[PDB]
Amino acid sequence: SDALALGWPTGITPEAKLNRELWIGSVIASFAVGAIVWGLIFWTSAFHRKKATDTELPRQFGYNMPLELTLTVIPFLIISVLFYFTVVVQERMMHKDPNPEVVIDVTAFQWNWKFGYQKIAFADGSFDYDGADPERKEAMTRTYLNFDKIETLGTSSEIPVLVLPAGKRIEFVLNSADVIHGFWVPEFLFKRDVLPEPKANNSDNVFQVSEIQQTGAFVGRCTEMCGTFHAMMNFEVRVVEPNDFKAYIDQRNAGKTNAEALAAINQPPLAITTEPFESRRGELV
Amino acid sequence: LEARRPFPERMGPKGNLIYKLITTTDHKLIGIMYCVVCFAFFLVGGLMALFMRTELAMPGLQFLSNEQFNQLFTMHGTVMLLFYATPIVFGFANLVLPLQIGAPDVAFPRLNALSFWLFLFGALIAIAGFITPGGAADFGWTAYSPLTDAIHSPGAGGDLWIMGLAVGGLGTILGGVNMITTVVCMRAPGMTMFRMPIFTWNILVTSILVLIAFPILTAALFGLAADRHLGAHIYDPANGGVLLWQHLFWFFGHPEVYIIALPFFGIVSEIFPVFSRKPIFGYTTLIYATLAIAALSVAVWAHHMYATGAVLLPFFSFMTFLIAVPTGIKFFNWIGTMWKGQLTFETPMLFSVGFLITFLLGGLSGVLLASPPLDFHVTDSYFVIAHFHYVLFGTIVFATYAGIYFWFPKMTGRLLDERLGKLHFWLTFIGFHTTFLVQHWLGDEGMPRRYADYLPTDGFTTLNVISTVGAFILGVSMLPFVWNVFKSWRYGEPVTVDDPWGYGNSLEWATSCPPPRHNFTELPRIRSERPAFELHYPHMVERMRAEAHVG
Amino acid sequence: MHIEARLFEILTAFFALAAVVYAVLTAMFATGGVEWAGTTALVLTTGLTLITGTFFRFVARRLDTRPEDYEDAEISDGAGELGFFAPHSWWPILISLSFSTAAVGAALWLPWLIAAGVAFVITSVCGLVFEYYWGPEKH
Amino acid sequence: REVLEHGVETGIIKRLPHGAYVELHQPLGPVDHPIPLEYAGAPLPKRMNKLG
Amino acid sequence: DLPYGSALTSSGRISAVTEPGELSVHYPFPTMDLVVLDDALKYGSRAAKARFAVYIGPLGADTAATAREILANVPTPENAVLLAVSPDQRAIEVVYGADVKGRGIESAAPLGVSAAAASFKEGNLIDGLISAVRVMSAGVSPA
Amino acid sequence: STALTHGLIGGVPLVLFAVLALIFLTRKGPHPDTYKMSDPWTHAPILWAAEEPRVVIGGGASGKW
Amino acid sequence: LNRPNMVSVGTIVWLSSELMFFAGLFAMYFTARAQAGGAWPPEPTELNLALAVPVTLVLIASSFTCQMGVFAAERGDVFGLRRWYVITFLMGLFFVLGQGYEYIHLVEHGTTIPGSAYGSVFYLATGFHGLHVIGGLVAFVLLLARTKMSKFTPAQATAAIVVSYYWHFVDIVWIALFATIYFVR
Ligand code: HEA
Ligand code: HEA
Ligand SMILES: [Ca+2]
Ligand SMILES: [Cu+2]
Ligand SMILES: [Cu+2]
Ligand SMILES: [Cu+2]
Repeated sequence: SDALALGWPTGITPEAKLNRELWIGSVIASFAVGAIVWGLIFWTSAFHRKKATDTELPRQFGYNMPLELTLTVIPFLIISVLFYFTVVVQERMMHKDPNPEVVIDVTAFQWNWKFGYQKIAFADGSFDYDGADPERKEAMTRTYLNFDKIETLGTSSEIPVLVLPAGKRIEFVLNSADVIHGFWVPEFLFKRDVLPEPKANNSDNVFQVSEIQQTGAFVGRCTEMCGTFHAMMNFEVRVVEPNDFKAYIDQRNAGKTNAEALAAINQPPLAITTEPFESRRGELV
Repeated sequence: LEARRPFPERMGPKGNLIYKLITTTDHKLIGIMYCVVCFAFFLVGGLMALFMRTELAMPGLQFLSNEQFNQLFTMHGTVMLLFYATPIVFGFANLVLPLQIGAPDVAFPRLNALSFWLFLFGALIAIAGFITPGGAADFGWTAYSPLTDAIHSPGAGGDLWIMGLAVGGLGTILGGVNMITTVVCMRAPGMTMFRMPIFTWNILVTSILVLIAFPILTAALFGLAADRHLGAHIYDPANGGVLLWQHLFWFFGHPEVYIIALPFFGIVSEIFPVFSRKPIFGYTTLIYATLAIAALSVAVWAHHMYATGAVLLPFFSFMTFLIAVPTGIKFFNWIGTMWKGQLTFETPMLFSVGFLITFLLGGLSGVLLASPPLDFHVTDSYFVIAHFHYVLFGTIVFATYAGIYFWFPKMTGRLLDERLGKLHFWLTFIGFHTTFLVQHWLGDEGMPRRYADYLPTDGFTTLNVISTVGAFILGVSMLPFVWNVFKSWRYGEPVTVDDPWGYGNSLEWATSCPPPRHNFTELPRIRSERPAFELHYPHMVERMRAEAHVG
Repeated sequence: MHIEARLFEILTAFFALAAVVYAVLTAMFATGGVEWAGTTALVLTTGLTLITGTFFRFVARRLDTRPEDYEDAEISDGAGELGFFAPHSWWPILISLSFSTAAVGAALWLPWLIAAGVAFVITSVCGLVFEYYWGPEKH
Repeated sequence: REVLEHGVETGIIKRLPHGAYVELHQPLGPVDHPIPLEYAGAPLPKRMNKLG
Repeated sequence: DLPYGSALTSSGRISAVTEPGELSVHYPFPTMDLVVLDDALKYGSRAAKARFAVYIGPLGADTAATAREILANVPTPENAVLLAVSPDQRAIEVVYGADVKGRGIESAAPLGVSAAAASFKEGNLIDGLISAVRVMSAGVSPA
Repeated sequence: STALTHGLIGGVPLVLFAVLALIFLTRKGPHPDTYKMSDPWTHAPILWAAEEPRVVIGGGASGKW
Repeated sequence: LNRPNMVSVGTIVWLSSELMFFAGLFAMYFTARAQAGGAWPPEPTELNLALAVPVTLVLIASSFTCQMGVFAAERGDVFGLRRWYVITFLMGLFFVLGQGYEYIHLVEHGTTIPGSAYGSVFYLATGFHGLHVIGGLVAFVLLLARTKMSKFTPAQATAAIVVSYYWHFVDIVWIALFATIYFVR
């Protein structure tokens, strides 16, 4: 569990839970194989050592075809079971229901992020908002990029905080203005490359979480080499309650920045799992 | 009675080496030149690694900027993969392969020296990017497409990187051509294809993989240089440019890692039966497993591209599992070789056992990485770092040192001090596990790779301290080996016999130490894959025939 | 020399099967049709192994067994002359220096240095190729 | 001195019946193996194409 | 007869092997002492243009005859100066060839004997050999 | 921290090297123990020659200790 | 003749590696052909299929003449080999001049390496093939000089054989690239 997962954080989405369980099982299999083979190595090194009595060279055997085929076929069975579980889990983690409940236009530019809230459609039918802004999108035709009315631009001094509800299906549409970046939230147990033009490059920049189980604050990082400040591009996902989420959206509608709306919704105004980085190139400055 | 000298010659007279270095077509001298220059480049790469670890010891940016740290891991990875491992492969090939097949030379002795000098000068060209005010390449060794354009990373260090790689790749292709030709049509009378040792087979398949892989990298580099200088649109994201570069680069790069893996499998398969006093187990099985690895290392290139969401996950994941099977067969054969024998842990055998342990753990980590759902979490994190450092110390460090300790008497006529060898091995083992065991955990709880700086609230300080301590243990572990080689070259214990390890198997132990020019004053009657064993112990031939089959 | 050929067309068979499987599995069940970069590289890897294996097979169809391809062979069978191996030459370092001059001239985009490196390459390759064929000086 | 004492290396390798790989040397003087000639401050040939 | 792990080869050469971790040369002297003696021998014989040789071992009886026998299997016995030392019989001998005549060894072979004795009293074999070879070399000029 | 961790990185390699050198360097090697003039010369006869200058005996000398 | 010739096998394996280099270039071309959307080649590109066919035919003829020169050199006739290889050199030079002429006419019509992706891939692939052709021409000149400077040994015949091997590889690659560019489009 805690020690056997070798450090994976407890999942916060059903896909994360399933991925973590698959990782636990795979680590069990790998460590069992390692224990067996290392026990063989230590049994051969400790015993089977040239003794003082040993006078003549041992049995000069070099071919045991039956055992060769037996240990040829065992790894095939192990990789077969691993492949079955792998394909099951990787198909589960890419389900893509055709009706999302919240849509985010994640845009990565040179060392920051920008979220969109493109289209919110609650499943209970309590809140529908259409944030798609097509005039801005057409104003620069980077047609692949997506714009929105409500945004959260990350800055050198402010970590971009994404606010989402719990128990609500969430879709992320990834776009990068300039180069490849990385969308990783270590709590989702999932990450994706944020490409310049995901469609022209035959990449699937869309992925969904069925529901974020518990609310809170979670750090996200860039996990693809992008240049100078690759380590200084973190962001944050703040999962809140659905009613608090609707209140936050309504405040953001009436011309409110992220910090002001977070303060209005009785939450910390800034990032709390990560902090902005000292612009100073080092401590010897 | 016969006359001798109290001690052999320490050093040759003045002017005894330099014109040979400039003009030699001798494959043994050229192999020594690879060994020395590759080790120097390894020291430079390790210095870069120590700089990175010292910076990553504490969450603040003590002495490195972000630009400098990116330069450092880019050039460390480039130097360690392309200026140390790939050329040390051909250094060992030049050292022993003509000896192993009973040849007087390589097929093209001048093309061999050309390969070596192309190595040296391409490596120097790629490293000379630090001389530029902008600095060396600061975009990683993988050179992903949009980040490498004339816009992003516009300096000259990246261009020098590209062209130095092109020159080194040309050298590698020429060396591979030479090795294939030499193996095909320069063997001794008795030496049939199924009587060459495992090392020769591994160099043959490695040269085939080199021919398959390095022209792809050269073409990709030339397209990149076109886009950087002529403003071409090969890798422009408007087309499928970024995925084009990913596909081309990894079609190169996974064959590259198997190119630097297989010859050291051959080295350990040579060393094990000698210090085991047994024959290599599953000789034919090892040949077929090597062939299977060589064939399968060409269609799995996109297991490095899981996070892109633009590849067929099941195809590449299944092919990766399939390629994982033969390495398991290889471990089984090596264990069978060591099983029920008479083991003495002189330094090469000890290093080979270290290889077994380290590369086994690296292979387990790689199998874990093979599943796309698990790679969806652990890619680009220090888990990948730990995995590939484990497999790389498996192949190109523990087996490189095993081979150096084994073949030092054969190439120099002097022994290496075994006490310094044991001290060096234990320092290397402890330092390596100290510096790379905790990075699995460091990547599992998310710390991505290529980060110059992190936060005190990130929670990564203790494991990074352990890693930096281990890195400096690895740094101080190089002093025993350097001192041992430097003292043993001149004042090393003389070897006046053939096969100073007693039970050598292949033909390199049928000649003197060192072998004369053209390697052979006489050839034995070759009848199996261990001709020197049957020559030196002729009473055991009927034993080996009768007892070859276990059942 | 049947073994070397046979290894090469074994590689060819596997590479062709893998290339066709990749092409079919990307034509259907992929995002944007055939991938067109792995497929091309795999097809031409098949072509590489095919060329090498075909040439070696044409050589084996036209060859009586050599000592090294013949088990139960005796060293005395292989006795005789092997051929010409260059005893020494300093042309390889000059060829490498010329190609490095060209590479530096095309890394830092300097067409004059590219042309100089190309001329030096032609000269050093001429020197390498002509080395054992230049006759005695006339005087 | 090496050229004067062993003769020019012709680049030709022979495998003797007992397995000896030898290079054919062309002596620049008489043979007894050549008698080693004495250096006279003059250039020496080292390729056989240069001797005709 | 050939030792274990040794075999006759088609060119007369004897291809022998040593045990792993065992040494092909096991002289009962320090390595650096052997290096110093090699330097002494080679530089002295370079300066004097006469091959200096050192023999250590039994001489039985009639030591002069034994040393004169040992001398003749030096590569160039005529221009050779061989110093023989027998510690079991405590006998020091110097024997030199015909072409080494009137060059300076007449007065210097007893000098080398005296030096070797004055060092052997203390109990150093190699060091006495070094001193004897240095003295004898310094006592001989070229032909 | 900066006082401590720098000390760790400086000193843990040094102490590990020290202990491993004590373990592995002070051990007996394969080189044989030097001969003592008191003990009988059991080693096989040794004939070293300078071999720098590349039958009849016309001189000699003698002595004892 | 009871053994294989290693200069030939080395040339064959290196030619296979060069085929792999052109594989990389072909992978560059095929991508961005599927991204154009069917307008391939896009305007203002209009392939001059009236000068491309003649240079292809001249290259095939040069391959035939090179094989005939190999036939000449296999029987020890250095002069016939010289004649056939000079003819092959001249016709390969004509092919290079025609390629340059088509380059000029295309660049004059707004098709350049920075101009478009089609231009980028087309000039990259065709120019690298032309560089290989120029290397082959240099090899022809060097081989003719070496045949001029020594008695025509079987080593000279081997050198001519491997130079012809390189030339055959070059024009086969050109046949494939012509079929890919001016026919498939
Ligand atoms: C020495 C070179 C070398 C070798 C031999 C390998 C061998 C393997 N590697 Fe990898 N790898 C690298 C060098 C190497 N690798 C490098 C340098 C990178 C990162 C490059 C970069 O991005 O910079 C990398 C990254 C990498 C990735 C991409 C991750 C990413 O980019 O994010 C993957 C994915 O599958 C992988 C997996 C494997 C597997 C399954 C093997 C298999 O070949 C391992 C086979 C071994 C075993 C399977 C263990 C022994 C088997 C048994 C004991 C039998 C029983 C075992 C089981 C049943 C499991 N490694
Ligand atoms: C051959 C394979 C190889 C080898 C041998 C090494 C060697 C080492 N590597 Fe590296 N490494 C890679 C393969 C390898 N590496 C690859 C492929 C990358 C990717 C880079 C990229 O992404 O672009 C990488 C980058 C990399 C990372 C990832 C960093 C990041 O992404 O944030 C880390 C993490 O710790 C690391 C650590 C080390 C350490 C401690 C050593 C130690 O083994 C080094 C030991 C050697 C020494 C310590 C030398 C000691 C120095 C002296 C004795 C001074 C003398 C020197 C001179 C006189 C010049 N290296
Ligand atoms: Ca830091
Ligand atoms: Cu980033
Ligand atoms: Cu890989
Ligand atoms: Cu990645």
